[PDB]
Amino acid sequence: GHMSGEAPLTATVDGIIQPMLKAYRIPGMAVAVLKDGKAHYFNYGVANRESGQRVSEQTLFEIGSVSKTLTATLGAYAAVKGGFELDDKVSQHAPWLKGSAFDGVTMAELATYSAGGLPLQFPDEVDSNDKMQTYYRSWSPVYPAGTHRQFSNPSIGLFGHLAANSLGQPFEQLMSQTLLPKLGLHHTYIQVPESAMANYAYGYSKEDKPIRATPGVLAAEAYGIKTGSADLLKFVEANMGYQGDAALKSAIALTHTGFHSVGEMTQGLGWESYDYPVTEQVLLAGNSPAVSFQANPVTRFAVPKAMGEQRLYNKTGSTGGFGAYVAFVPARGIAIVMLANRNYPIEARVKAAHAILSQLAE
Ligand SMILES: *C(=O)[C@](NC(=O)Cc1cccs1)(OC)[C@@H]1N=C(C(=O)O)C(=C)CS1
Ligand code: NA
Ligand SMILES: [Zn+2]
Ligand SMILES: [Zn+2]
Ligand SMILES: [Zn+2]
Ligand SMILES: [Zn+2]
Ligand SMILES: [Zn+2]
Ligand SMILES: [Zn+2]
Repeated sequence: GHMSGEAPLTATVDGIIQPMLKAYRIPGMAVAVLKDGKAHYFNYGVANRESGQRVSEQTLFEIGSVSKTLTATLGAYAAVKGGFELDDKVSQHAPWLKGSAFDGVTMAELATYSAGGLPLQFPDEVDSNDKMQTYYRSWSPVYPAGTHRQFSNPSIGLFGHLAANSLGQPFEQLMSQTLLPKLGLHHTYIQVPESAMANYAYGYSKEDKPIRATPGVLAAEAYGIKTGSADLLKFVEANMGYQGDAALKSAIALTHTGFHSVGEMTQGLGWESYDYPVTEQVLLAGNSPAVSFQANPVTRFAVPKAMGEQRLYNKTGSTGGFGAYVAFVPARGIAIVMLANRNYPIEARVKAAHAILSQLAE
């Protein structure tokens, strides 16, 4: 429909989301959108299947790799505050990495998954800090630095860890005591406090059992965040146009810089972006396993470039029991957050988000 208003918007969102929840047996979903910069909220189903607690915009969901947009923002903030420069070698900020392959990898390459084939996940027995250091010290590059994109927890994890260390504070502390309060995200956590536990959904695994994320090496950096639709939309709004702390503004802007592309997707700090308008087929391809999660040679940029407001920025994320998607278009005043307590197919996330974004654009 080519008309706007509360009536067509609700017809579209309910019409897109309700069938999808049935098709994938999603217990609960929180959805929030921006249109002309104004927010609308839709909640469906249950946070906890046993208790029947209903999802609201306060329900906490694991957002998986969407956490990496906050990790990247924290890393950008530390760069703006002078802790490191993006072209710095990684071992300039980790004395224990001098004389390793990380003498030849930049902080930017580590943040953008282009260090040379760091894997999706740490090997299973890299499960302590000591083992982690040995792991990176001994790592042998699969590809030359800057040439290939391979999405990787170890890569963005180390970026966030070292960025925090450059300011002399642990990552979780910097996130919880500085980044989140300055962003005004008061119900967003890496470690959910006992007072907020009643709002934390359970995830429902592929075997249909309750599950939540567990501690792990660089888990905070790679997949640490639990949040609701209202807080996550607030973070989106800070990305649509932020006025305030100059340092935080600069940091957010730095997450909108493009470093290289794979096909029609441009990799920034945290956020991945597209042209806007963008077709459903392109958005699906950019988020498909072949592109998003396997090794690809990149189209290198001569210099990193501010991608600007006429872009669709996005990120997918998942954990064992949860499936999240966020997309926004700063110039157009439109965005979508979709948080669910099932890890359901990214293709379904993208098709639903595209359809809703097309109505928001009217
Ligand atoms: C981000 O969603 C992703 N996963 C996480 O951050 C959380 C985890 C899920 C399993 C172990 S940690 O970043 C690595 C996705 N994780 C996987 C994966 O299952 O290895 C993907 C293939 C998509 S990226
Ligand atoms: Na850390
Ligand atoms: Zn139209
Ligand atoms: Zn409304
Ligand atoms: Zn072990
Ligand atoms: Zn360290
Ligand atoms: Zn607070
Ligand atoms: Zn921007």
